[PDB]
Amino acid sequence: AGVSVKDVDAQKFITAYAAFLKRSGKMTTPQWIDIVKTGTHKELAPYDPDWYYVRAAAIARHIYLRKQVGVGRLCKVYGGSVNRGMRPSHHRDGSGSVQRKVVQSLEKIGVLEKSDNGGRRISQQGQRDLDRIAYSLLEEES
Amino acid sequence: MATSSLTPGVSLDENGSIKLFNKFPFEGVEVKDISLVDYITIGNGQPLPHTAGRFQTKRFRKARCFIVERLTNSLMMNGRNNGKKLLATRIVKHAFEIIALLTDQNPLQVLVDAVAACGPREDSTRIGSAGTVRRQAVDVSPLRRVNQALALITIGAREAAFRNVKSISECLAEEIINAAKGSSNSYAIKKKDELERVAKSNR
Amino acid sequence: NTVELYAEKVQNRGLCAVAQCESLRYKLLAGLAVRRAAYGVLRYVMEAGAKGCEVVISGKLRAARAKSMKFADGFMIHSGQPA
Amino acid sequence: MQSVQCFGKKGNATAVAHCKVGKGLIKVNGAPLSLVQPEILRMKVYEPILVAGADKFAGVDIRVRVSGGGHVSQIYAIRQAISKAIVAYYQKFVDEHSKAELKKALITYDRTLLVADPRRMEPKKFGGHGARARQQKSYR
Amino acid sequence: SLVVPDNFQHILRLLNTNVDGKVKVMFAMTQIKGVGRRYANIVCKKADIDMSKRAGELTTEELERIVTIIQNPSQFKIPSWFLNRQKDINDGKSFQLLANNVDSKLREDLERLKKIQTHRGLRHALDLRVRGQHTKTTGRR
Amino acid sequence: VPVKLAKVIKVLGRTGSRGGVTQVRVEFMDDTSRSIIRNVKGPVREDDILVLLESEREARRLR
Amino acid sequence: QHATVFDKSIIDRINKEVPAFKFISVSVLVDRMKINGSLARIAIRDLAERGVIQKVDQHSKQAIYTRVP
Amino acid sequence: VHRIRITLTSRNVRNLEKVCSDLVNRAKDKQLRVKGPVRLPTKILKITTRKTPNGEGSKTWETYEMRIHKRLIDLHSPSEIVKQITSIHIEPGVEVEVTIA
RNA sequence: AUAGCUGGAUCAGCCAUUUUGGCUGAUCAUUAGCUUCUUAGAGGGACUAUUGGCAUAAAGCCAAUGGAAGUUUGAGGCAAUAACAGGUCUGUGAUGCCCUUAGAUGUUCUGGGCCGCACGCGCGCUACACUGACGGAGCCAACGAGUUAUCCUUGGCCGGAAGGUCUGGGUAAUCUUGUUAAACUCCGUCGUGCUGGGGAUAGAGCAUUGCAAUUAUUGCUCUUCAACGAGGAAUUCCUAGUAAGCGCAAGUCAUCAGCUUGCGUUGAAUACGUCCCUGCCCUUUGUACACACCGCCC
Ligand SMILES: [Zn+2]
Repeated sequence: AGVSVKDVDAQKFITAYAAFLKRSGKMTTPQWIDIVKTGTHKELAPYDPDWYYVRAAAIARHIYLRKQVGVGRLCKVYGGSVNRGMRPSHHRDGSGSVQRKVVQSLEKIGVLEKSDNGGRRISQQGQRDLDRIAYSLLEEES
Repeated sequence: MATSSLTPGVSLDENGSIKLFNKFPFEGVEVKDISLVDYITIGNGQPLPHTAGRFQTKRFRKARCFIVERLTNSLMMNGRNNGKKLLATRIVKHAFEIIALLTDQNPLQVLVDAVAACGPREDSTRIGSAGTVRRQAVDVSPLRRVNQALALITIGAREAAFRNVKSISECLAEEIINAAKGSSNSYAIKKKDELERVAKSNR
Repeated sequence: NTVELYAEKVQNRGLCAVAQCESLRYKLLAGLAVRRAAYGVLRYVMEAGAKGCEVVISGKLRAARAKSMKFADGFMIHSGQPA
Repeated sequence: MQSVQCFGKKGNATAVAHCKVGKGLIKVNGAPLSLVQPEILRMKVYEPILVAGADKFAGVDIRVRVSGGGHVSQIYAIRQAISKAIVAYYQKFVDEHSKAELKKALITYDRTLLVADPRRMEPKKFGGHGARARQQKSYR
Repeated sequence: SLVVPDNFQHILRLLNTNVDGKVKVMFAMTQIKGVGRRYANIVCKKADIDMSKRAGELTTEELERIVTIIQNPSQFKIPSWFLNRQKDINDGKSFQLLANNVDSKLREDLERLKKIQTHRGLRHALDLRVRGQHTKTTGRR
Repeated sequence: VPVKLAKVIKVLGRTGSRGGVTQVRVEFMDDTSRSIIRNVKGPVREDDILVLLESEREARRLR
Repeated sequence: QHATVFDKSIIDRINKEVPAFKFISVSVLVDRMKINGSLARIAIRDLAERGVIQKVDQHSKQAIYTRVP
Repeated sequence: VHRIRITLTSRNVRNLEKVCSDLVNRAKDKQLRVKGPVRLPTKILKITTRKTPNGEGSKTWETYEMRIHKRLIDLHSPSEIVKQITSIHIEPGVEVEVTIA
């Protein structure tokens, strides 16, 4: 009727849907999901233990909203100010080693597909999954 | 009515021919002041104070400006916090909420009374020319009352919230509440009392 | 034979400052009086149709103490696009 | 076919409103007015709707295509587009009297709802890091 | 959120550090010189222990487990690249500096570089900056 | 009793060393007479109400 | 010194005197009690999950909570 | 059915407009349906340099700019017409490109 | 059709549906028609017009409607006569004079130094946190730049994104690029203690740039984590999209910004004055000064 992922919060979807992704058994979190900082501009380590799940299922929303993205583009997106000590800060790219694995896990799930003349796109399966969950959160109230 | 978009039934008019604050601090009523009805501008509502109007290209466009807007402007100080109006209005919105919870009055009339009472009345200005250090007592214009009061509250809140668990919004709310009913305990009122006393002594 | 040259004779010669500067330089190299040479060129350009001319000779004219002599005469613009 | 296009801007930003026949549909870039990025500035973009009234704002479909500037510029541009879409729609397909009825209120209370702000960034001069402020000198 | 009336032993000690009484796990054993912020989390996950609870409630069995993983991380499927020291001079293996061994090896290596008379060693002897840091206007008093 | 409300009727000019204060003439509300010359630091315009606690001073000028 | 762990005294003190003051937040909890502040955040959450306290403008940093009447 | 594209890159607006007028005149002399000359954005080369040849004096800078304007066209000229038009429309200060791709 | 808008062939799926579809869209020289958002040549558009005010009622200003503008509409470029013993002989195959030349101050090569510190002075960056710091998420611009031997780089492959291998685009409003940037926003954690604030200093090793990196190139995985617990006499810049904070591009480039030249986002406090300090312009006035008060003289 009037429902789309264009007006829905998808961050809260991941926390509830982590169980469903485990039921599907296609996330395949790598062994280094506890040591890596997900970017050099980061300082200590990720805090939330579901960081890989949240990043994956939110990059899916990012790819939905976008036309087509690549690994390097996603690294630039997931950056920030880097504390360079006494020198003034600047912008540094993210961690390609975790961006590529996150996208590849999404492709194995099925929400993503490789687009022609582009890095990656979002499948109809991912489009329908995102729309259905967006409808659930938009319609559950009252 | 209802359309395809949800449009939640919370942001209705709920005004009575006004615009109101962000659906809680309220506006309209009478407000009013004793001697700043010409220098304090409380007319139509301002749902959020983050307005980008031009109020400095002329001399008295600052006078024809909202008191809360000038409070945000005088709060966006301490240059490490310069140019953050979103942070300033978030602090002000928080300060309005705690004021409304702490005191029965809505957080507009109390602020008007606070700045009205906080503004200095007699000031010992320097004569000048150096060496003489004589100084003389003079009066204060209503525009100077607004800016002096707003500055006094902002520095008072900032200094008293610089290092303590109490947040800036709570400190500003407490300062405004104390400065409203002449408590002689707030930093702004204490400074204005000292300024009036020294002006009287130097007179 | 990919490049060829055509030698045009002249399109006026009393208003092009480079030609007059060369003539003044050659006269100074010959050894005529600086004022007389600066005059001669200024009369030449004025007859050629100049509205206002300025000749400035700077350096060691007669002694070690170098100086600059200016013989500006006429209408001169020190401004933007007009200048 | 009731279709009309409008434009609005706040300097470096711009916004296009594709007003069309319908009801509601005040979405911006595919998302409604309730989900602008700055949560603390949503009432500013909702201001043109409530200045006139939801009763007189019905009967239009406004789609915005903002681009450029910052977040404050984006919300200013979309509110400008949503404020001029209704005026042009009610000028082209409704009586000019009602258009003026909307306009008088929309000008009586507005933060330059249809007047572009002419303020611009001053160019920077050599000798300092800002347009007007120059670096300090030792003097000794 | 958890059971409040439990047994506690306040102050606890492990590996040359008098850890405070009631602090969270990471803030508790970060006092020991040699462990890291990412090192704290990875050993906490590898030792099969919680993170929200305070370190005081830790029992002897978990203390023994944390000692074993701290002393021998290599034997528990951890590549040597994590450790700061690898392929040492005398033995030829990798280990971690957590106890007084860090100061002992630092002094021994300092004596070794004094013996071999390197430029970095001479700078260390003169108490100057070993790397290319300007000493023209800094390093005062 | 000590609270006096005065209304400015005209402005005279800048006085003092730096011009930081201005000499003005004020008139009370309940009393039409008694035009009082005063010195005010900040900018002052018409239709303003001045709150005063000491009025029997009759300041002439600021040096 | 601010308390680090609840000792069966602070819990009953807050559960009894939480409606004493009109404004409830981390700062006022550290003021009235001797709470560190992390426990103040957890106490605000543990009192807001029930009907003991009422949310007003809780978001970002400041936790704005008030007495039921 | 051949297609052409003249770069028409030049540094002077007056000379570019004159040669463009000549080109469109030759175009409408044969009625090849053409395309309107698309004015590509004027690419500007801007540099800054210090006035003084040494380090003494107040820090003053000079900014120099050079403007380049570019156009384009589309034709359907055969071999005889294209060789005639190329021999005719040659003008100073303008670079012309020929392609048939 | 070196950019978008729409239909057209063109396929993916439901909440409703076989008039009940919206919406998201994939491809696109398979095709057509338009330049309103992009492009710039010509253009219209400000004269403080107008009623009201003041000034010997002529030369302007104040507030206001209309407008994009009224401070010269903002900001720059060019900028008079005369002068400096102002800087540059090390920008110049620009230069007079002097010096030097085979055992060379000419040229070339190696290494070192220019960075060397008991100290003093300036231009600057980072902080001295709760408005904080850190972690999961969403994402908002402008000025520019890039290869014929050899730059800007897209897509694919394993892992300590430091990086590497293969394949393709761009000599360019098409590729980079839609510079999806930072600051920013939601939630959570650390809870005021020189603390997970501040990362100076040092220990070990991992790649890239380069004859090659030692006196650590640069960045990187780790550990220690100090002075700073918000600065005296003094002094600097600044009047509106200005100050200030934040980031980006370019110059110098084999590599290296804490610098400069420009741009953009957020965005103010105070004045609408004065000669009080510090200088400048004009007139009168005094002078025993005239390289002229940093004078002259006793
Ligand atoms: Zn040179």
